[PDB]
Amino acid sequence: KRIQSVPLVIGQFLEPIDQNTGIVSSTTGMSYVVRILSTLDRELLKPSMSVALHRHSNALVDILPPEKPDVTYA
Amino acid sequence: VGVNKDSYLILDTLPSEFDSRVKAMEVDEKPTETYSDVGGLDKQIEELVEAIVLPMKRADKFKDMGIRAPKG
Amino acid sequence: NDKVRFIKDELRLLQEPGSYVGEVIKIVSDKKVLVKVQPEGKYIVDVAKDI
Amino acid sequence: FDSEKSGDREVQRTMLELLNQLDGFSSDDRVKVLAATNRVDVLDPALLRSGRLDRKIEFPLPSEDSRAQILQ
Amino acid sequence: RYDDQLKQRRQNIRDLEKLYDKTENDIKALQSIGQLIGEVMKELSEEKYIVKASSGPRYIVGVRNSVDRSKLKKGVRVTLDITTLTIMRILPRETDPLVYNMTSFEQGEITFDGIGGLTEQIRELREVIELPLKNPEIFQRVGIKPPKGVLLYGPPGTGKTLLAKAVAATIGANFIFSPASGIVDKYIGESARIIREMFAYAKEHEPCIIFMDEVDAIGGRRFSEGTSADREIQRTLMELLTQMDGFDNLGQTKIIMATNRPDTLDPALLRPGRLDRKVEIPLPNEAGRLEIFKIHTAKVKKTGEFDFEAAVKMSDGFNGADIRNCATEAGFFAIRDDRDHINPDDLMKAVRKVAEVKKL
Ligand SMILES: Nc1ncnc2c1ncn2[C@@H]1O[C@H](COP(=O)(O)OP(=O)(O)O)[C@@H](O)[C@H]1O
Repeated sequence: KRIQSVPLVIGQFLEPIDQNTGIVSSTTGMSYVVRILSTLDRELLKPSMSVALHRHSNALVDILPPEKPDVTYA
Repeated sequence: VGVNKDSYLILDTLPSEFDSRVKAMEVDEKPTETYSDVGGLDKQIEELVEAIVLPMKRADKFKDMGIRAPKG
Repeated sequence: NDKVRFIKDELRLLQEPGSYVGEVIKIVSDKKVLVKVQPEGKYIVDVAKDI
Repeated sequence: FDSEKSGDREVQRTMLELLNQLDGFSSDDRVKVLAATNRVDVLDPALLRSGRLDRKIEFPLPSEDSRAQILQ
Repeated sequence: RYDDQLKQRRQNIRDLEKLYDKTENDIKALQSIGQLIGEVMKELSEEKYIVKASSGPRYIVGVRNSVDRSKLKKGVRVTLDITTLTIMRILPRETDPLVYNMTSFEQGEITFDGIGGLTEQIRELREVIELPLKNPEIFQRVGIKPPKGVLLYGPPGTGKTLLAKAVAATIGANFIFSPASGIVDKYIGESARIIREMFAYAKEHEPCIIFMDEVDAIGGRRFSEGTSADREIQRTLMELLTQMDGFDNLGQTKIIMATNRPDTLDPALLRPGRLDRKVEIPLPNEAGRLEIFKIHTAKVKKTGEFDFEAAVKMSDGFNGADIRNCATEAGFFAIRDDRDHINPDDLMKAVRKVAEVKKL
């Protein structure tokens, strides 16, 4: 749970290859293979979601998720 | 200004050193073509030089009036 | 015991480095191939025991 | 040429410097710029705005009297 | 004798205490190595924020003890270290006085505006804009909602930048103005930060008027292809709209915009209720041009005459801003004849070239 703390680095999931390994094309520019950790969902990742990585390893850590009409029939 | 490589801090000013691909465009007087070598266009050259050498030399006729002068 | 093995194995190697991705152009004679890293240039390489 | 691409921006951004260079100095310091072209139905009127490049020359074709000078 | 040899020393020493403290100052700074600059997307907890550097990436970080977590919100500019990436200090007021500048004397309540050309406009904007600012507690109880914004369209070459500068200065309103060029010329992908600062600064100096020309530049692609490369040309419209909706339209901030091609405008917004009142504008007429030529030409040593009347009747098909040129179209002939007090002969043949200048 320690490394899951700061200072992380962002990325962008692309696709899996195994029960415990996926890939990323981060914002830094390049593409890296990387292993997800357990204690973590899987159901919520396959698209180009948003993610968070561990800097030096370039590992993976945890997930992160996120006009006004005013009228009425009277 | 100058600045360190690792701890970016101002260290020493320095001039504006121009590029070789600009100094090159400075020119000799290799041109040798007098206004007698050109035909017609007594006007256009007459109109031109009333924007160039007189402001280079005789701008007082402008500056005494101080009119909104031309640039190019 | 085999519980604490895993997490102590897993945590050992999230400290592990990254791993790049690339594509093959051809194969040099043996124990030698070439790759282009899909954003960037070429890198002849070696291979491992298994492949 | 509206875009966000590299090649479309770096071009025009030069022009954006040229303007600020024209409108940076005054008619006291004694530069005098000019220019040339084969076309006027193609270029941006911001250069033609009052102050930057105002005086113009409509170089015509030559009248028949001028034809006599040029050949001689 | 042996007193002066010492009296130069008390001067000597103090002339070093100055010297020392400097050379001891600088080393006190060199250890304080540099930092890195970013900007925020959103917020997650006092222990974890998000940032966006000035060299790409979108890091996640923490934060130091001292700085108030209150002031840290979206839009802010930020600074932090290089290794740990922990935010410490803030710098607001992204100054750019080449962009905008105030006119406090425009809060004079008796200011001069006497150039020519146009009267019913300056007469009506006084109606459009005065009352919602001075005592607007009536627009509510009567029932209506006043106009959040305005638009001033017309042909080019008309000198309206000075107009809106003027009439907000006689009324006694704090006027500020920034083109929509440098915000997208100097600032490619760091623009909309300036927008919101341009309002907050404008807020706490309430009341105040806005003016901003070349407004047709925000469009860019206008989502011409929906690619993620024109985010600047897209969002720069977004932050404009979200902010002007935030006024509540109470009567201590109003807005003006302008261009030549309203048919080229971006009615994705600014049409329906934001720039509600659209106002065209005219060109001069048989006497306005003497109302105009009485301005520029009056300010130079001519001979003194009234060929203006017989002149402008020869003039026709004539835009507005070509008149700073028309005088100086003649000034370039007075000096040729080596003169001081010009004659109308330069003016009678002044336009004779200028009419062909309109060709191209
Ligand atoms: N009604 C007017 N009175 C005085 N000068 C004018 C008038 N209309 C245009 N001008 C001249 O035109 C120039 C301003 O035009 P400009 O502000 O560029 O128009 P726009 O803002 O529509 O581009 C000034 O040099 C000014 O002297």
